[PDB]
Amino acid sequence: SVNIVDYSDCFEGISGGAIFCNTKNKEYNIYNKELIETRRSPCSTFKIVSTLIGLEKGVINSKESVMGYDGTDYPNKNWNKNLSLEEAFKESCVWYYKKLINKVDAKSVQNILDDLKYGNCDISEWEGDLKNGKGHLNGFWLESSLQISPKEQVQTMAKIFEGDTNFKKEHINILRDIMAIDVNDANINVYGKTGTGFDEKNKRVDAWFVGMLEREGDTYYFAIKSDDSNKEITGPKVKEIAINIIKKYYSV
Ligand SMILES: *C(=O)[C@@H](NC(=O)/C(=N/OC)c1csc(N)n1)[C@@H]1N=C(C(=O)O)C(=C)CS1
Repeated sequence: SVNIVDYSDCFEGISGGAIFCNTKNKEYNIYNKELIETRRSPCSTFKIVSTLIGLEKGVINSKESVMGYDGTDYPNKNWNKNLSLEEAFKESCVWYYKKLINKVDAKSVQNILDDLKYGNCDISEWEGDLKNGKGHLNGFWLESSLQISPKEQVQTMAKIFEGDTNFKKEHINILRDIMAIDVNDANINVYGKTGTGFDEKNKRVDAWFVGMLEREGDTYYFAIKSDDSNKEITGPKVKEIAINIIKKYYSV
């Protein structure tokens, strides 16, 4: 049952949409359908999938795993160290995940995205959007060739976390561990990942919060996405919108 809902009150005037889906039943809750079906760059929400890829290929092994920091200077102080998978994920550290993915052959990534039905599965622009001048701080998942809709994000999440892929449960559980977020509410478990990008073509943000909600035996897989024209609208902002929706509409 697809129910069209209105979560405009939690968006505080920001343009976007949301999709929550419970697979135990078939409750699909959709705010702004056109947007929910529209493919965009996943941005850093792809770090959910790239983490599983690195674990599956044995590039990394646990939430402590390191990628061999070489001392390069970065403006974010937390990038300037041999950080663990948990920290790189939570800091959304780009050099860590770029080095990780560049240890995997492209055909393995193609096959994994295909299996996950990950949007357009287009990794043709492997090095990413080089015209932004950022060089090696780029990749196919950052405002580049790969694109996925909020609906497909939710479907991918459900496939992964319901056990419907060949990824090892041990690796799934590492992801659950590092995806958990503190929502000041112990009656629900919230997991997710932000993403932030700007579509220079359309002059709109791609701001994401994608994840899952556990609330008394029921699990909801969700994706919240803004396409606002205001450049101040980021992943973290959209995560706050997501948390407001969860507290207002997915409590009990
Ligand atoms: C993933 O989406 C990352 N975003 C970027 O690569 C950006 N790089 O440019 C500085 C970016 C930041 S603002 C903008 N228009 N582009 C990392 N993920 C976000 C996130 O998690 O939402 C961050 C919090 C840090 S950057």
